Amino acid sequence: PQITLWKRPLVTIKIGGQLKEALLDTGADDTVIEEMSLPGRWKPKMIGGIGGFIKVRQYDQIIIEIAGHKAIGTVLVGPTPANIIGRNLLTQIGATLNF
Amino acid sequence: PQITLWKRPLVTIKIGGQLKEALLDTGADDTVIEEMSLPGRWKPKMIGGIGGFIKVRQYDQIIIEIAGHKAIGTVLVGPTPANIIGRNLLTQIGATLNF
Ligand SMILES: [Cl-]
Ligand SMILES: [Cl-]
Ligand code: NA
Repeated sequence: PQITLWKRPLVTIKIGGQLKEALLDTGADDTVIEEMSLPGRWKPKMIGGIGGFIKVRQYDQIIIEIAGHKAIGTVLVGPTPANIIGRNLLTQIGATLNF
Repeated sequence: PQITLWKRPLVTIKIGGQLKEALLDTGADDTVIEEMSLPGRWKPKMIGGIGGFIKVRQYDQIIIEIAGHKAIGTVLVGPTPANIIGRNLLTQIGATLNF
């Protein structure tokens, strides 16, 4: 698709067999999702946002579908105000910004 | 241009007679710049995201040039960790996300 930005670029994702809404975020290095259960072991990570820093759980090699496009990569889980798809997965699905 | 997302999508902007670097951020509703002077009236605002909220000054009808493209809109000024061009100005330069 070609997604304009008059509204927030929200898409449906599928993770763990469940559908969720998430924001396509070119200003995010990483993908961050609200609390949910993911398999395997996690590693610690500190991330920064407009307000300061939060601690998250880093899960690697997670299967995730983004607007119908398959990806497998790192997902951070923590107290984000919104589910965000960052550049680590935007690159996997071939996303570019154009103007 | 077409901008890939292998690295942060930073561009040069001209605002307030000043050149700055800023991040093209589809996950931001609004444009937020580090402390600087702008002309005109302003009013206070709180904006939020991953580590909570910060207080900014809201200036309306500010002319900006973003990678060579002129636009006008609201610019928020305050202690942001990064200069960000959000959707309110991305739309004006015709920016889309494509995949
Ligand atoms: Cl505006
Ligand atoms: Cl348009
Ligand atoms: Na003004």
